[PDB]
Amino acid sequence: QVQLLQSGAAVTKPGASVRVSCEASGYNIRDYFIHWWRQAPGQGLQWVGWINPKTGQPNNPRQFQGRVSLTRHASWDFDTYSFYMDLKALRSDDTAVYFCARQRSDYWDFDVWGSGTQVTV
Amino acid sequence: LGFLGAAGSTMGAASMTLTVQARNLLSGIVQQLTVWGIKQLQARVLAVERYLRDQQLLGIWGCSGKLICCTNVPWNSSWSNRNLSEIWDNMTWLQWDKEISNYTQIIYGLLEESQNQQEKNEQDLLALD
Amino acid sequence: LGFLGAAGSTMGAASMTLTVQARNLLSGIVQQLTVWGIKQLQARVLAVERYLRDQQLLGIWGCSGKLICCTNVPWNSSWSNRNLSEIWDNMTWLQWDKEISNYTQIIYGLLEESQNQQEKNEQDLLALD
Amino acid sequence: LGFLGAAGSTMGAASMTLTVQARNLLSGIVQQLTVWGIKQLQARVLAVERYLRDQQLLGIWGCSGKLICCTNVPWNSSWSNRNLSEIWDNMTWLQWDKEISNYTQIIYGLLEESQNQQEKNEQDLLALD
Amino acid sequence: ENLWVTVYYGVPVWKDAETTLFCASDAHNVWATHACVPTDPNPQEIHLENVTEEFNMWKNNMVEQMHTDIISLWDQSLKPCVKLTPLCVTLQCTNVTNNITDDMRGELKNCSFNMTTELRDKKQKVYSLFYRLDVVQINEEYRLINCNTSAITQACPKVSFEPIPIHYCAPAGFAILKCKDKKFNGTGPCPSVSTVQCTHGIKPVVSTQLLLNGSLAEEEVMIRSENITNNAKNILVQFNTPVQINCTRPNNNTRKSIRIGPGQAFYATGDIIGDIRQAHCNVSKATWNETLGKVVKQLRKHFGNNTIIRFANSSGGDLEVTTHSFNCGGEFFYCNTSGLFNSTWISNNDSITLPCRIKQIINMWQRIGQAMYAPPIQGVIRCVSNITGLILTRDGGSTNSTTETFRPGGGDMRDNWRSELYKYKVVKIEPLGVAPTRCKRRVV
Amino acid sequence: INEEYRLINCNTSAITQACPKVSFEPIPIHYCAPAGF
Amino acid sequence: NPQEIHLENVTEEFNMWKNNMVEQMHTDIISLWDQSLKPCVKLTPLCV
Amino acid sequence: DIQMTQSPSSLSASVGDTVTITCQANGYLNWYQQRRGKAPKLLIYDGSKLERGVPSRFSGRRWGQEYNLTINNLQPEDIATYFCQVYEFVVPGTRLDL
Ligand SMILES: *[C@@H]1O[C@H](CO)[C@@H](O[C@@H]2O[C@H](CO)[C@@H](O[C@@H]3O[C@H](CO[C@H]4O[C@H](CO[C@H]5O[C@H](CO)[C@@H](O)[C@H](O)[C@@H]5O)[C@@H](O)[C@H](O[C@H]5O[C@H](CO)[C@@H](O)[C@H](O)[C@@H]5O)[C@@H]4O)[C@@H](O)[C@H](O[C@H]4O[C@H](CO)[C@@H](O)[C@H](O)[C@@H]4O[C@H]4O[C@H](CO)[C@@H](O)[C@H](O)[C@@H]4O)[C@@H]3O)[C@H](O)[C@H]2NC(C)=O)[C@H](O)[C@H]1NC(C)=O
Ligand SMILES: *[C@@H]1O[C@H](CO)[C@@H](O[C@@H]2O[C@H](CO)[C@@H](O[C@@H]3O[C@H](CO[C@H]4O[C@H](CO)[C@@H](O)[C@H](O[C@H]5O[C@H](CO)[C@@H](O)[C@H](O)[C@@H]5O)[C@@H]4O)[C@@H](O)[C@H](O[C@H]4O[C@H](CO)[C@@H](O)[C@H](O)[C@@H]4O[C@H]4O[C@H](CO)[C@@H](O)[C@H](O)[C@@H]4O)[C@@H]3O)[C@H](O)[C@H]2NC(C)=O)[C@H](O)[C@H]1NC(C)=O
Ligand SMILES: *[C@@H]1O[C@H](CO)[C@@H](O[C@@H]2O[C@H](CO)[C@@H](O[C@@H]3O[C@H](CO[C@H]4O[C@H](CO)[C@@H](O)[C@H](O[C@H]5O[C@H](CO)[C@@H](O)[C@H](O)[C@@H]5O)[C@@H]4O)[C@@H](O)[C@H](O[C@H]4O[C@H](CO)[C@@H](O)[C@H](O)[C@@H]4O)[C@@H]3O)[C@H](O)[C@H]2NC(C)=O)[C@H](O)[C@H]1NC(C)=O
Ligand SMILES: *[C@@H]1O[C@H](CO)[C@@H](O[C@@H]2O[C@H](CO)[C@@H](O[C@@H]3O[C@H](CO)[C@@H](O)[C@H](O)[C@@H]3O)[C@H](O)[C@H]2NC(C)=O)[C@H](O)[C@H]1NC(C)=O
Ligand SMILES: *[C@@H]1O[C@H](CO)[C@@H](O[C@@H]2O[C@H](CO)[C@@H](O[C@@H]3O[C@H](CO)[C@@H](O)[C@H](O)[C@@H]3O)[C@H](O)[C@H]2NC(C)=O)[C@H](O)[C@H]1NC(C)=O
Ligand SMILES: *[C@@H]1O[C@H](CO)[C@@H](O[C@@H]2O[C@H](CO)[C@@H](O[C@@H]3O[C@H](CO)[C@@H](O)[C@H](O)[C@@H]3O)[C@H](O)[C@H]2NC(C)=O)[C@H](O)[C@H]1NC(C)=O
Ligand SMILES: *[C@@H]1O[C@H](CO)[C@@H](O[C@@H]2O[C@H](CO)[C@@H](O)[C@H](O)[C@H]2NC(C)=O)[C@H](O)[C@H]1NC(C)=O
Ligand SMILES: *[C@@H]1O[C@H](CO)[C@@H](O[C@@H]2O[C@H](CO)[C@@H](O)[C@H](O)[C@H]2NC(C)=O)[C@H](O)[C@H]1NC(C)=O
Ligand SMILES: *[C@@H]1O[C@H](CO)[C@@H](O[C@@H]2O[C@H](CO)[C@@H](O)[C@H](O)[C@H]2NC(C)=O)[C@H](O)[C@H]1NC(C)=O
Ligand SMILES: *[C@@H]1O[C@H](CO)[C@@H](O[C@@H]2O[C@H](CO)[C@@H](O)[C@H](O)[C@H]2NC(C)=O)[C@H](O)[C@H]1NC(C)=O
Ligand SMILES: *[C@@H]1O[C@H](CO)[C@@H](O[C@@H]2O[C@H](CO)[C@@H](O)[C@H](O)[C@H]2NC(C)=O)[C@H](O)[C@H]1NC(C)=O
Ligand SMILES: *[C@@H]1O[C@H](CO)[C@@H](O[C@@H]2O[C@H](CO)[C@@H](O)[C@H](O)[C@H]2NC(C)=O)[C@H](O)[C@H]1NC(C)=O
Ligand SMILES: *[C@@H]1O[C@H](CO)[C@@H](O)[C@H](O)[C@H]1NC(C)=O
Ligand SMILES: *[C@@H]1O[C@H](CO)[C@@H](O)[C@H](O)[C@H]1NC(C)=O
Ligand SMILES: *[C@@H]1O[C@H](CO)[C@@H](O)[C@H](O)[C@H]1NC(C)=O
Ligand SMILES: *[C@@H]1O[C@H](CO)[C@@H](O)[C@H](O)[C@H]1NC(C)=O
Ligand SMILES: *[C@@H]1O[C@H](CO)[C@@H](O)[C@H](O)[C@H]1NC(C)=O
Ligand SMILES: *[C@@H]1O[C@H](CO)[C@@H](O)[C@H](O)[C@H]1NC(C)=O
Ligand SMILES: *[C@@H]1O[C@H](CO)[C@@H](O)[C@H](O)[C@H]1NC(C)=O
Repeated sequence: QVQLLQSGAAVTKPGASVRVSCEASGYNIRDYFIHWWRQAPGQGLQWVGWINPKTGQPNNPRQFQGRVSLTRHASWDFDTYSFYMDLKALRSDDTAVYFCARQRSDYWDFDVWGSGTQVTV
Repeated sequence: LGFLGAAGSTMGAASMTLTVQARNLLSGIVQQLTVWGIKQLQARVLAVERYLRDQQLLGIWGCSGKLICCTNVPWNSSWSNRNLSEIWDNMTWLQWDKEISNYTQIIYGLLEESQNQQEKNEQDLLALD
Repeated sequence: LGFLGAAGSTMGAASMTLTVQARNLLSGIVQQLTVWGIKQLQARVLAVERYLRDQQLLGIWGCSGKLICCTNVPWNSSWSNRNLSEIWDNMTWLQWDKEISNYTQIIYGLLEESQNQQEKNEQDLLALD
Repeated sequence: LGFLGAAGSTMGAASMTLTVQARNLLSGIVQQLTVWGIKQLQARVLAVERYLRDQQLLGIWGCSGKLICCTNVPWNSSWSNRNLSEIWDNMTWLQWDKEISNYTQIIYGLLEESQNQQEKNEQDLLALD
Repeated sequence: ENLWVTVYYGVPVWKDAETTLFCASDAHNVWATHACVPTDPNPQEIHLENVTEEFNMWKNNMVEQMHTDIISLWDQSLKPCVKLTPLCVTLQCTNVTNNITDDMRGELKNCSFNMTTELRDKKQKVYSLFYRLDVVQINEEYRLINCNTSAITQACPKVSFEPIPIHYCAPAGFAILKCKDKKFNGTGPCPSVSTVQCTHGIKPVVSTQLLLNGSLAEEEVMIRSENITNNAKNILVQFNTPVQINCTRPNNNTRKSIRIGPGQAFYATGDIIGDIRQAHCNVSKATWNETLGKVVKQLRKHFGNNTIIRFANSSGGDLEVTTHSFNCGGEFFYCNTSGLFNSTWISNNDSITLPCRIKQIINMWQRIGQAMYAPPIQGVIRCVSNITGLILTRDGGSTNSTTETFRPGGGDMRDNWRSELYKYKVVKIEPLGVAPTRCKRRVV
Repeated sequence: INEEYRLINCNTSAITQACPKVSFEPIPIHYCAPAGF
Repeated sequence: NPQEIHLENVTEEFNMWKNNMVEQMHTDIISLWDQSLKPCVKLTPLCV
Repeated sequence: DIQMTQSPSSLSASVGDTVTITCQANGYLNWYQQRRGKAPKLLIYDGSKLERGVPSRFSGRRWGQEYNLTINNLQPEDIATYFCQVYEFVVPGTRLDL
C-alpha cells in the first residue's frame, strides 16, 4: 500500500515551533519527490515545498524562507521512510490543513496524498 | 574521404564510398577482470552477429559478394511517387530511407521468393538440361 | 507454410521451403548475472560457429550463395540402388539422409578435390589464356 | 599429405594444398569454471573474428568463394625484380611473403578501388543497359 | 520498363541505438585498473558535411552506463580489501587540546580501545586521533558512526583514486555522433555534426556542488536546465573559463599501523606534527565576482532583463549535498561554500579562503549497504584544480518574474557525467538498403 | 611466542585448509592452438 | 591422434626464454591453485 | 512565467447533466477533485490522460494553453470542488452544486 502515514492534528499558542510528519509505505521512496501542501480552510491549496528524499534536500518559496524546514528519515533496515515539517513560529495565518504528497511524474502529478492534518494556533 | 562522408551527398553520389563503409563493420576490435572485459566480449559478439545477418540476407538474395546488385524484383510504385532522377539526385540516402521504411519487410520477402526461390527453381530446370 | 513444413513431404517437394529453413540458422537471438547470461553467450557462440562451418564448406564446394547447386561429382552407385524418381518422389529428406549417412565423408572429400581443386587448376589455366 | 605440407615446396606447388589449408581455420573447437572455459571462449571468438576478416576482404575484392582469383590490378614492378618463373618455381611462399611484406597495404587499397569499386561502377552501367 | 527495387550495401544509415560502451585509455588506479585496452593516438574525426542530427541531453544512456560502470569498479577495488569490523569496540575519548587553533577546538578526539591483537587469544590497548565526524556518543564514550549501519571496511590504500581520463568506443558497426556547436541547447538538432568511432577521455572526478576539471564551454557560459519551468530540475552551468582553486590540509599528518588479524594491517592516525589548523580552499575573489556576472547574464536570457537574481546559503539536507566535497589529494574534503553565494544581483584581499572539514568514513553515492574507511595520508595535502561549472537549483513559487534565487544543489553523480556526455550520441550503422533501378536481373 | 608457541604464520597472511580430498598428484596437461594457429 | 606433420625443407627459429607459453602456464596453475582453495575453510581459530 | 485562469465559478447543474469546466495555463496541466474534509485526488493529467481508476465519466481535451474537462452523465457522488494545476501553482477551487 503506497499510501503515506499521516500524523495527527495539533494546536499551539502563537510563536510556537511545531512538527508534523508522514511515512512512506508501499514503494521505493528514492524514486519520488515528496511535497508538502497547505490550505487555509475555505481556501485553495498553497504549495509549501519539496524534498528530495535521497538527499534530504528541501525546496521552499521565498515566502517561507527561514521559517520552515523539511527533514527525512529512514528505518535502519531502510524499509520505511519518514518526513517531517517544522515551523519555527506560528501566527494565526499559519493555520492550515497540512499534507504530504508524492510526485508521480515530472508534471508534478500527485497520485498520493496524506489525509492531512489540522494545525491550529 | 572517410567513413560516412557520403552523408553529405545525394544517394547516387553515396555509391562512391560503399567499400569504405563496409570497412568498419568488424573493425576496431582487431587488437587487444569481469568488468569491461565481459563488456568487450559482448561487443565482439554483437558485431559478429550483425555482420552475419546481413551476409545471410545477401546470400538469400543472391547479391552476396557485391555492394551493388541487380534484383529482378519490380516494386509497387505506390511506395514512392517521385521521378527516379528526382530521387537519386537530391537526397541523403538516409532521408530516402525514412520514406521507404514502412515497406521494407515487403521487399525482403519478395526478394527471397519472388525472384530468388523462383530463380533457383528455374536454375534447377536449366541444371537438368 | 512455416519452418520444417517440408518434413511432411518428399524430397523434391522439400525444395520449395529451403529459403525458409535457412532463416532460422541465426534467428531468435537478435534481441536482448553469470547464470543464464553466460549460457546465452555460449548459445550465441554455438549458433555462429555452426553457421560458419556450413558456409565454409559451401565456399570450398563452390556452392556458396546457393541453396541448390550443381556439382560435377559423379557418385558411386553402390551407395544407393533406387531409380532416381523413386527416391525424389517418395521420402522425407531425412529418411533419405539415414540411407546416405555412411557415405557422407566420402562425398565431402570428393567435392573438395575431385571437382573443386581440379576445377581451380583448370580455372588457373584459363586465367593464363 | 597434410596441413602445411606446402611449406616444403615452391609457391607454384603450394597451390595443390590450398583447400587443405582452409580446413583448419575454424577446426578443432567443433566438439566440447572461469578458468580455462573463459579462455576457451576467447579462443572461439578469436578464431571467428579472424576468419571473418579474411572473408570480408575477399568479398571486397570479388575473390570470395575462391582460393585462387584473378584480379585486374597491375602491380608496380619495383616491388620485386625477378623473372616470374624465377619466383614461382624456387621459393616457399613464406619466403616470398617476406619480400612482398612492405607493399601489402598498397595492394589492398588498390584491390578495393582500382578494380573493384571501378568495376562496380561499370557493372552498374551495364546494369542500366 | 517499370522500375525494380534493388540491393545496395554499405550505404550510410543512422539509427539511434544503445550498445555497451567499450572502455579504452591512454597508455594501480581504480578508474582504469590498467584493464582498459590502450588506444591509438588517432582521433580521426570526420566532419559530416551537410548533415544535422538531433541530440537529446538527459536521454542518452551512455550516462547511465558510466554511472554504473564506475560503481562496479569501486566495488571491485574494495572486494580484495580487509574488513574493519573489530573496530566497533567502544572508545574512551577526550577532546584533543595539544596546540589547537581556536577554531579547531573539539574537531579531533583522542581515543582508545581494548581491540584484539592478531592472536586469537590476545588483546591490546589501541589509540588514534579521530575526526569528530566519524563518531557518535555511545550514550548521552563513543562508537563509530556507522556501527549501526552496514559495516566499514578498508584496505589496499596503495590504489590511487586520482582521476584518469576514460575513453569510450563504439562497437564495430556503430559510431558516435557529436555536436560541435558552441551554442547548443541541451536538446534538439545540431548543424555542426561530425563523428568519431571513439571519444576523448573524460575524468571520473566528482563533486557535490561544482563541476571540476570539465571541458570549458566553447563560447560563453551556458545553462542547461531541461525544461526550466520545472524547478525540480537541476540547472547545469558550464563556465567558458577555468576558475583556479587551491586547497590544503595544513596539518602534518602522520601514520600508525595496527595488526587486527594475520595479514591485516590497519591504518591509524598518528599525532600531527605542529599546530592544528583547519583545512581550507583559496579562490580568486575578483574572478568569482566576474564569473558570477557572466552567469547572471545567462540567467536573464529566460527573464526580463531587469529581474532580480539572488544567491543563497544552502538549504541544508544531508551533508553530502549541503557542502561541497571532493577526494582531491586522495582524501575526502567538505567545505562551507555558502559564503560564495552571499550576493544578489540587480539591473545595471583578492581571494577568499573557504573553511573545510574532513570525514574518514565514506558512504559512497546514495548507497547505504556499504561504507569504507579512508586511510590517513602523511604530510600536508595540497590540491589544485580548475572549477568548470555549477550544479544549481531554483526556488519554487516565485511571482511576477522576479527575485529568482539559486542555490548549489543536485549531487547525483549522473549530472556530472552529463556535463561531458551531452556532446554525444550513439547510433547504429545500417549499411543495408535498396533503391529503384532501371536494371532488371540478368538471365541465368 | 616469546623467548609456549604460536603458528609461524600468524604474523603473516592467514592460514587456511580444507578439501583434503582433492589430489595434488600431477596429471599431464596438453595445450592446443586455437583454430587458425 | 597426435598427427604430427613433418615439415620437409623448412627451418624455424625457436627462442627459449622468449616464449610466453611459459608465462601462461605459470599463471594458469596459480589460478587453479587458488580456485581449489577458495571453497576451503579458514583456519584462523588456530592463532591461539 | 507560468500563469493560469479558470472560468467555472460554481455550477448549479442537475444530476445526469454532462457538464464541463475549463482552464487555460502556461505549461502542462493537471486536474484534481476534492471534497470537504478530504485530500485532493488526480483526475486527468498533462491535459489528456485519466489517472488510473478514474470513472469513465471523466474526460477532457487540450488545445495549446487551452484545457477542457468534462463529466459525462454527472452523478450526485461527483459533487466536489475541482482544480487545475501547474507545478507548484494551483487555481483556487471551483465547485459543483444543485
Ligand atoms: C518544455 O516544457 C513545456 C511546458 O509544458 C512543454 O510544452 C510544450 O511547448 C512546445 C513549444 O513551446 C509546444 O509545441 C507547440 O505546441 C503548439 C500547441 O500544440 C497544440 O495545439 C494544436 C493546435 O494548435 C493550433 O491552434 C492553437 C489554438 O487553438 C494555437 O495556439 C496554435 O498556435 C496553433 O495555431 C493541436 O493540434 C495539438 O494537439 C494535436 O497534436 C498532438 C501531437 O503533437 C496530439 O497529441 C493531439 O491529440 C492533437 O492531435 C496541440 O493541442 C503548436 O501550435 C505548435 O505547432 C508549431 O510548432 C512546431 C515546432 O515548434 C511545428 O512542428 C508545427 O508545425 C507548428 O509550427 C507552426 O507554428 C509556429 C508558431 O506557432 C511557427 O514557428 C512554424 O514555422 C509553423 O508555422 C507546437 O507543436 C507543445 O505543444 C507544448 N506542450 C503541450 C502539451 O502543449 C514542452 O514540450 C517542453 N519542451 C521540451 C524540449 O522539453
Ligand atoms: C583537477 O585536475 C587536476 C589535473 O589532473 C588535478 O591536479 C592534480 O591532482 C593530483 C591529485 O590531487 C595531484 O597529484 C598528486 O601530486 C603529488 C605531487 O606530484 C608532483 O610532485 C612530486 C613530489 O611532491 C613528484 O614526485 C611528482 O612527479 C611525478 O609527476 C610528474 C608529472 O607531473 C612526472 O614527471 C614525474 O616523473 C612523476 O611521475 C610530481 O612532480 C604526488 O605526490 C601525488 O602522488 C602521491 O600520492 C599518490 C596517491 O594519491 C600516490 O599514488 C603516489 O605514488 C604518490 O605517493 C607517494 O608520496 C606520498 C608522500 O608525499 C607517500 O605517502 C606515498 O606512500 C608515496 O610514496 C599525486 O600525484 C597533482 O599534483 C595535481 N596537479 C597539480 C597541477 O596540482 C586535480 O586533482 C583535479 N581536481 C579534481 C577535483 O579532480
Ligand atoms: C546558512 O546560514 C544560516 C544563517 O546565516 C546558518 O544558520 C545558523 O547556524 C548556526 C550554527 O549552525 C546557528 O547557531 C547555533 O545555534 C544553537 C542554538 O541557538 C539558539 O540559542 C542562542 C543562544 O544560545 C540564540 O542566540 C540563537 O538565536 C538565533 O537563532 C534563532 C533561530 O533559531 C533566531 O531567531 C535568533 O534571532 C538568532 O539568530 C538560538 O535561539 C547554538 O547552540 C549553537 O552554538 C553551539 O555551536 C556553536 C558552533 O556552531 C558553538 O560555537 C557554541 O559554543 C555552541 O556549542 C549555534 O550558535 C544559528 O542559530 C543558525 N541560524 C538560524 C536562523 O537558525 C546555517 O548554519 C547556514 N548553513 C549551514 C549548512 O551551516
Ligand atoms: C551540400 O548539399 C548539396 C545538395 O544537398 C550539394 O549541392 C551540390 O553542390 C555541387 C558543388 O557545389 C554542385 O556541383 C556542380 O554542378 C554542376 C552542374 O552540372 C557540375 O557541372 C559541376 O561540375 C559541379 O559538380 C551540385 O550541382 C550541387 N547539387 C546537387 C549535387 O544536387 C553540395 O555538394 C553539398 N555540399 C557538400 C560539401 O557535400
Ligand atoms: C502425406 O504423405 C504422402 C506421401 O508420403 C503425401 O501423399 C500425396 O498426397 C497428395 C495429395 O493428397 C497427392 O497429390 C495429388 O496427386 C495427383 C497425381 O498426379 C496430382 O495430379 C494432384 O494435383 C495432387 O497433387 C500425391 O500423389 C500423394 N503422393 C505423393 C506426393 O507421393 C501427402 O501429401 C502427405 N500429406 C501431407 C499433409 O503432407
Ligand atoms: C626440397 O626443396 C627443393 C627446392 O627447394 C625441392 O627440389 C625439387 O626436387 C624434386 C625431386 O627431388 C625435383 O623434381 C624432379 O624434376 C624433374 C625436372 O623436370 C622432373 O622432370 C621430375 O619429374 C621431378 O619432379 C625438382 O626439380 C627439385 N627442384 C625444384 C622443385 O625447384 C625438393 O622437392 C624439396 N624436397 C621436399 C621433400 O619437399
Ligand atoms: C544509527 O543510530 C544512530 C543513533 O545511534 C541514529 O542517529 C540518530 O540521528 C538522528 C539525526 O541526527 C537523531 O534524531 C537521533 O537522536 C540519533 N540517534 C541517536 C542514538 O543518537 C541513526 O539514525 C542510526 N541509523 C540507522 C540506519 O538506524
Ligand atoms: C578495557 O578493558 C578493561 C578490562 O578488560 C577495562 O578495565 C576495567 O574497567 C572496568 C570499569 O571501567 C572495571 O570494572 C574493571 O575492574 C577494569 N579491569 C581491570 C582489570 O582493572 C578498561 O576500562 C577498558 N577500557 C576502555 C577504554 O573501555
Ligand atoms: C593558487 O596558488 C598558487 C601558488 O600558491 C598560485 O600560483 C601563482 O601563479 C602566478 C601566475 O602564473 C605566478 O606568477 C606565481 O608565482 C604562482 N605562485 C607560486 C607560489 O608559484 C595561483 O595563482 C593560486 N590560484 C588562485 C586562484 O588563487
Ligand atoms: C589561502 O590564501 C590565504 C591568503 O590569500 C593564506 O592565508 C595567509 O596565511 C599566512 C600564514 O598562514 C598569513 O601570514 C597571511 O596573512 C594570510 N593571508 C590573509 C589574506 O589572511 C592561506 O595560507 C592560503 N592557503 C592555501 C592552502 O593556499
Ligand atoms: C611532517 O613532519 C615530519 C616530522 O615531523 C617530517 O619528516 C621529516 O622529513 C625530513 C625529510 O624527509 C627528515 O629529514 C626529517 O628528519 C623528518 N622528521 C622527523 C622528525 O623524522 C615531514 O617532512 C613533514 N611533512 C612535510 C610535507 O614536510
Ligand atoms: C586548467 O585548465 C586550463 C585550460 O584547460 C589549463 O591551461 C592549459 O594548459 C595546457 C597545458 O599546460 C595548455 O596546452 C592549454 O593551452 C591551457 N589552456 C588554455 C586555455 O590556454 C590548466 O593547465 C588547467 N590547470 C591545471 C592545474 O592543469
Ligand atoms: C500496389 O500495392 C498496393 C498495396 O501494397 C495494392 O493495393 C495495389 O493493387 C498495388 N498496385 C500496383 C499497380 O502494384
Ligand atoms: C510510416 O508509418 C508511420 C505509421 O504507420 C507513419 O507515421 C509514418 O509517417 C510513415 N513513414 C513513412 C516514410 O512511410
Ligand atoms: C563403387 O565403390 C566401391 C567402394 O566404395 C568400389 O569397391 C567399387 O569399385 C566402385 N564401383 C563403381 C562402378 O563405382
Ligand atoms: C550405416 O552403418 C551402420 C554400421 O556400419 C549400419 O548398422 C547401418 O545400417 C548403416 N546405415 C546406412 C543407411 O548406411
Ligand atoms: C612504381 O612505384 C613507385 C613508388 O611505389 C613510383 O615512384 C614509380 O613512379 C612507379 N613506376 C611504375 C612504372 O609503376
Ligand atoms: C621492409 O622494410 C624494412 C624497414 O623499412 C626493411 O628493413 C626490410 O628489409 C624490408 N623488407 C622487405 C621484404 O621489403
Ligand atoms: C569536549 O568538548 C565538548 C564540546 O566540544 C564539551 O561538551 C565537553 O565537555 C569536552 N570535554 C572535555 C573533557 O574537555
